[PDB]
Amino acid sequence: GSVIKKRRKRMSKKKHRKLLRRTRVQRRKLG
Amino acid sequence: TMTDPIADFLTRLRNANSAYHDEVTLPHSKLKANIAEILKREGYISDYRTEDARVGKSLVVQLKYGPSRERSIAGLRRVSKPGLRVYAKSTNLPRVLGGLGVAIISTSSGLLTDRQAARQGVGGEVLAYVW
Amino acid sequence: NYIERVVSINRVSKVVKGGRRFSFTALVIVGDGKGMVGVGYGKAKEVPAAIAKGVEEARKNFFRVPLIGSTITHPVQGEAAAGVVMLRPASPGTGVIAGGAARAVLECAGVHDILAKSLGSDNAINVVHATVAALKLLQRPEEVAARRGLPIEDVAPAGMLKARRESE
Amino acid sequence: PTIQQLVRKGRRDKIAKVKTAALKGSPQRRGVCTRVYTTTPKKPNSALRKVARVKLTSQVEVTAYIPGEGHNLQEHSMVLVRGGRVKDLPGVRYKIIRGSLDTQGVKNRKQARSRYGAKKEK
Amino acid sequence: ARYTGPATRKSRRLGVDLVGGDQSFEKRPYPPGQHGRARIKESEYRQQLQEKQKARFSYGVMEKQFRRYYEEANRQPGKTGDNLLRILESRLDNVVYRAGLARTRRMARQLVSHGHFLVNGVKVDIPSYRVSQYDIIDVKEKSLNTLPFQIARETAGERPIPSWLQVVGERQRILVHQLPERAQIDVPLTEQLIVELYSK
RNA sequence: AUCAGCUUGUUGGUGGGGUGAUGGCCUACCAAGGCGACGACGGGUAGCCGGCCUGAGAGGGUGACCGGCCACACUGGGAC
RNA sequence: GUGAGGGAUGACGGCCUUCGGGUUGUAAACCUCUUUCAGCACAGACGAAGCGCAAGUGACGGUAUGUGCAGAAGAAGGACCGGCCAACUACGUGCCAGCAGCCGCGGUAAUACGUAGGGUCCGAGCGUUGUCCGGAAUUACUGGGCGUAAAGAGCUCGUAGGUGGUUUGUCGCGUUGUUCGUGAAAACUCACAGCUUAACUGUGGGCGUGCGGGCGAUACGGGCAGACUAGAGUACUGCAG
RNA sequence: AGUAACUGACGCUGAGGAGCGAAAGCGUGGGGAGCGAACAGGAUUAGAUACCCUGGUAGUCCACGCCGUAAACGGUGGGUA
RNA sequence: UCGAAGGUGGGAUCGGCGAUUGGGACGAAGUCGUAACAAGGUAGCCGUACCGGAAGGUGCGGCUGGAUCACCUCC
Repeated sequence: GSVIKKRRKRMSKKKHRKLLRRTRVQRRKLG
Repeated sequence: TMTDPIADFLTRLRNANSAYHDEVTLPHSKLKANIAEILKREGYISDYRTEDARVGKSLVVQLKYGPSRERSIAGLRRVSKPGLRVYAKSTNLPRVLGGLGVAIISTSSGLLTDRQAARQGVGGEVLAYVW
Repeated sequence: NYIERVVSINRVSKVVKGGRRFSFTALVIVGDGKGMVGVGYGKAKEVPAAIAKGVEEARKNFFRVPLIGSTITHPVQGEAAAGVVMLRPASPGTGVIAGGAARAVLECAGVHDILAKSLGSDNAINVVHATVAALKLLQRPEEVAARRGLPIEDVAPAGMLKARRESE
Repeated sequence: PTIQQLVRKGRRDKIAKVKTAALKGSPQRRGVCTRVYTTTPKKPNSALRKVARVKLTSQVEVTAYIPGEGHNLQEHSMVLVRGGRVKDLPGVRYKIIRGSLDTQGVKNRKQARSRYGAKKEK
Repeated sequence: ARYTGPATRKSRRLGVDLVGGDQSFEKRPYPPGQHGRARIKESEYRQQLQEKQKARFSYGVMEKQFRRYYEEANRQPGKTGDNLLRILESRLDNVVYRAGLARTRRMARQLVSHGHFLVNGVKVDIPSYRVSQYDIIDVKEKSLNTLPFQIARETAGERPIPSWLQVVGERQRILVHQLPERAQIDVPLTEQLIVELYSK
């Protein structure tokens, strides 16, 4: 299997983790 | 573990047939002997006999090949199996190879072929197909 | 008299430093309509030449189909590569019910009434191969009776027997 | 799967995507033109496609395509819209029926007249 | 409805003569129009469709009626091709034409539609009327002296009357012994092509 | 199940009452049961069927006319 | 039903052209024939072995229908023509105007746009939209898969469940045979009959794939009562890590 | 593995469920030589939040617990002939 | 006594709007950089942690779905 699919999935995962890091305190205070 | 002795018998026959063996041995039981009887009487196998084994008895089957080494059996399929079992009435008995094959049916009158069961007006469990 | 069926022309190409070199491939069927068929696959730089090579290849490789009057003896199912074609005999007057590749092969083979369906790999070459493989799985009743060493009436049903009678 | 797995879970068919949800089970709907304008298609093609913004009776705001050569649609014009997709335009699934209600049949049309609401010449 | 346009067009397009003795088809046996000479692409669908058009323009049957006939013929326990052919042949206008009482199928249909005939003692004016065994088709007494029947009754040397029909009276009575079989039909074209087309 | 617990006349008994009729149908007392992953309890949708359409068949969709059963008659209760 | 037969080195016009001519086209014009259906005139029902002890009684309806009269006389449109998928040329326009179910067509010479000739398919219809099934074996019971295409839980133990070696007897639960009752009619299918045919309607079978009762069978599955050791486990003696 | 002394089908799979489960990470208490995210300088570079060099804190180690993920791969579920 | 409707009360559950705010898809030609594919010029990817305008960098463990190994003298 091409590593292209792994690359797409990893970019999605990395962006989501970055978003989670950027809004940790906001999420904690809203929940 | 072993679940279907009948299917194991059929697969021993099929595997020996593909390998052009002249001989196939397996543990003996009444049902397997009756299936061997039907196969021999219908001319699919050469001959069968039952020796005795170390514990019980064995079944020995001679495979029939033509002069140019062409197999006398074209296929062997198990129809009714543990889990999903198949029963047919006397009127909707299956046809094998458009009638060119033989379907073995277990009726209360014993083991019969599809044509015998149709002629006698009986039904039962469809054990296997031979063609 | 021979009936020919050019079932597909394809333009294939190989790459070179200058560019693309296009050739032509033709899949043809050759038969007499009486029970003999053959399949050829020719390639050339020109379509008529490829057709000619396919025709001669199909003529060289012939194969007799076990007809019974106007149809095949018994249902079969043949598979070659990923193509799966199922064949089923039909009552007289039904006609050929098949797709383009199967229809070409069966009409060249002389089969008049048959139900045929393709169940995989719509590619024409492989469907033709699967149809030929299915037609090679048919057995005449005499051969079957010889195999099991039984009279022809014991093995075949009465339905097949008189169908041979009326045809003969 | 196994037969037992089948009797335990069964087979679930794929769900069907509903098309033209704004119609709400009707072959056609009547709307009023929120705005009539023009737009450019996808990249491979190029034109000035004529598109109307229609507010249907099913309370759905929908963008509809105007077939034919010339049209006489302006604001607050009652039209009858149907289903039909235009490949070039991204999110247009409806076309305005020519020759019904305010929208007029095209002019000087002599072939496929019934598809553009142009009467036979006398 | 009915087809009233030129007859030679259909013969030219289908590549065979359907009227039977027309000189225009022999003069130009190719399709009509500007492009009647262009070579055609070969397609099984085209051949099947042209066979069906031949059948339904020889007998003057429209498409819906032809489809009903095909369904009826398939439903019957014979074989589809000759069943369809026999159903087509059993029409009253076709019977009148094959009986030698009409030069062409169109005029046979016109005569039947005008009520010039009378089947089994009761007036029938229905070109699609189907004729059964031991049917007696008679010309009503008023129109026996008309010129069409006059020239029909004094030129009884044309196309032979098939076996399943027999003219017995000097007044040109028609008797139907049994519905025709495929052997005696004597029709152009191929029924198998129509059967193939209608199974698509 | 991105609805796991539900039930207290609720589960059973006895004596009464009630009904054309059996029955927690109602009632007094007594016992603590009853249902649920074989999906109870919730949420959504829906009149059911002979049939109809499609399909080679299995199956899928449907319940217009005609025919049978049910439910309702401005909304909600009630009896005569 | 809007007509039928005959009708030519194949009229005019249109359109294309290689400027020759070809196509519309037997089509037309003309010569005969027939009038279905409409129009006019005349007569005129069955449905009522009915109802009524009164003399009469049909809403439909003066309808259907039948007979005369006149004359081809009053009667054809829609979609499509790049491939799938029957059916191609010219002019106009030029990445526009537009088309399009998909592939995709518009860049001054488009068989894909617009219009005209021609053609094809249907025809009192022809197309468009909406919805369901088919094609789709694309939820695969019939009838699919999981190394790399989507798809084996990270690995075990184990609950409910599913499934189970050889053999004896018995039950007749499943299974199977037959018989009785039921499965309304209508519908469907087969045959016949009646409407001038058909649709439609009636009659008689089949179907109603099931369920309930009796009677028969015991190969297989299951239950019950046993037996065996080839599976499984224990024991003993060694062994490697 | 061998003997086969013993029981006499006691087998297989297993929804849910329970347990185990690299490394990183988290808690409490210890320990800390080397290595070393982060962080500092140096260099390279157009620019170097990198690659290379010099330092270097968590962590890596131990005890007791959490976590429950991996290219946890033979990308190949278990049993049998 | 029961009893519809009505009133009071505290909760369930389904939607709409919401100043502000997060990401997603698409958009010929804008800006910034070169991350991947040839050993892509530091092999790539998986889990995890930290850091950075951004692709990304680095540590620990894992996988190959990673390229090259010339000449090579005795037999």
